[PDB]
Amino acid sequence: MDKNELVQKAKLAEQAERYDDMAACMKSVTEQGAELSNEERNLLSVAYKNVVGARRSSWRVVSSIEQKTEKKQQMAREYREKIETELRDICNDVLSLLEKFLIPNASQAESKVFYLKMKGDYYRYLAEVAAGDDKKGIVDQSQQAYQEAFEISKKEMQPTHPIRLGLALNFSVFYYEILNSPEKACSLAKTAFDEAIAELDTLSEESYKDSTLIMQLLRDNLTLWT
Amino acid sequence: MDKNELVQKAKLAEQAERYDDMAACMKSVTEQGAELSNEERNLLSVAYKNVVGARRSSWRVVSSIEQKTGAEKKQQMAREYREKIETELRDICNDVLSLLEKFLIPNASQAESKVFYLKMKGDYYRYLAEVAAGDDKKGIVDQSQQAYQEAFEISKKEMQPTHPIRLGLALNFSVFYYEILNSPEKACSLAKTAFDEAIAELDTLSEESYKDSTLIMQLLRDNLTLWTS
Amino acid sequence: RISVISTGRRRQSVLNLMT
Ligand SMILES: OC[C@H]1O[C@@](CO)(O[C@H]2O[C@H](CO)[C@@H](O)[C@H](O)[C@H]2O)[C@@H](O)[C@@H]1O
Ligand SMILES: OC[C@H]1O[C@@](CO)(O[C@H]2O[C@H](CO)[C@@H](O)[C@H](O)[C@H]2O)[C@@H](O)[C@@H]1O
Ligand SMILES: [Cl-]
Ligand SMILES: [Cl-]
Ligand SMILES: [Cl-]
Ligand SMILES: [Cl-]
Repeated sequence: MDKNELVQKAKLAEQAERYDDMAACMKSVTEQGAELSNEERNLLSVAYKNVVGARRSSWRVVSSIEQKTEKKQQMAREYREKIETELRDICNDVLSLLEKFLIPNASQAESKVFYLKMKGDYYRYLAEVAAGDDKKGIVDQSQQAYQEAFEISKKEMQPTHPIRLGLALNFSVFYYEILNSPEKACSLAKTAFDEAIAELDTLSEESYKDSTLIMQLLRDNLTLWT
Repeated sequence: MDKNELVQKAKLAEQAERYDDMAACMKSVTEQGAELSNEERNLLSVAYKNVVGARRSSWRVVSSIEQKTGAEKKQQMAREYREKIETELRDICNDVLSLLEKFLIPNASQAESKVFYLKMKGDYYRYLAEVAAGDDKKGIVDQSQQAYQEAFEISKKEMQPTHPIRLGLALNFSVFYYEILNSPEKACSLAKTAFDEAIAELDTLSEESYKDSTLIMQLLRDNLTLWTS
Repeated sequence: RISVISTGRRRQSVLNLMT
């Protein structure tokens, strides 16, 4: 099927709020092997964010129920495990597209950082529901993806670039929430915040529309965290 | 599974906003063949309301797009997507209408429940009518109208004018007239009569009955305002 | 608690829920 046709179906599914249909369209587009346009990259990202987001939300609700309760406490646990399997399938789906197509084909630093951050993110979602033995290997794969994104963005992007900022934000959250290491989390977010404000003290105009709001997120975590 | 396991799973799914799961649980409960309690009936109704509601909303978005697009391969795409959604919608409605026929309506032991399930039959045939075209449409519309009319006669004979289900039937039956039969005059007459007969007895009600009845009385009032302005 | 993704009067009908 024509790529432009799949794309127009993705947009139709989006307007109808059928995000599984939307993801299936952009997955087929990705599998055609050509590098994604900016528009296509956004549609793919938005589709899977909603798909995986519904499961994460369900998982948090059912976990909270499971905690606040012996026959009912076990029914919840087996439901939670049903949700976890959907979630893992979605994450593995995305991570496979990233590995097989998106990351090796990315010919620009901006796209490459975007996809590596996305890899960090989806391994983080796997770590959110990982248990015991497997968790440490998941957590390491998330961190290595973020770190690789981080090194590229430091060399190739302005400190106020929204993707660089969004990376520092999510990577800092990972340190805090997943690695429980706010000393590393605070340091990274602080360094990222400080570099962005040094740039804005120099230039007269913000180069990107969303820079300052993401900078605010960084400082608020910096103030909330130590 | 036994009934209580299914009911608790339905409640979990509801909390998790997983309405397809919720509906499957309550469908299984219904299929065990015992008359549903008010709580089980509510879980069933809420589940399918959400499951069919998502399709109805999607359908209206995609229908609108299909109708507002200088034809192209674009219009055909929207048409085909619309048809994919319609099929989901019809399957959902046929499932509900089958439960009503085989279990819910036959097992209803009280006038209140009987009116509730006949109104529900009217509603889900109405949803089929929203999406029906040509040959099939008249038949579907008649099935909706006959369910509502039967609900209406029983409620008139057996229920107080302020009963929320009698009021809610009048509301949805008036919407059927307005929107499916394109008969505004009958829609407004139906709705106004139900409203007026309810105010005439509002002094009977307790503090709690009053709140139940007045919520639906407001809906009748506001539909009327919308349709006569 | 917040993570970010970067981008480059209808008529009423009623369902009765009797307690
Ligand atoms: O919601 C995840 C769940 O959906 C299923 C179908 O029931 O698979 C769909 O989603 C997967 C993850 O995105 C896709 O890989 C698959 O192609 C799609 O059909 C389940 O297999 C999965 O657990
Ligand atoms: O959403 C309706 C659509 O879903 C499918 C599965 O793809 O069936 C599900 O929903 C039906 C309607 O409630 C159920 O009867 C069925 O058991 C359930 O799997 C399609 O068959 C249907 O068109
Ligand atoms: Cl494009
Ligand atoms: Cl079931
Ligand atoms: Cl019960
Ligand atoms: Cl009033």
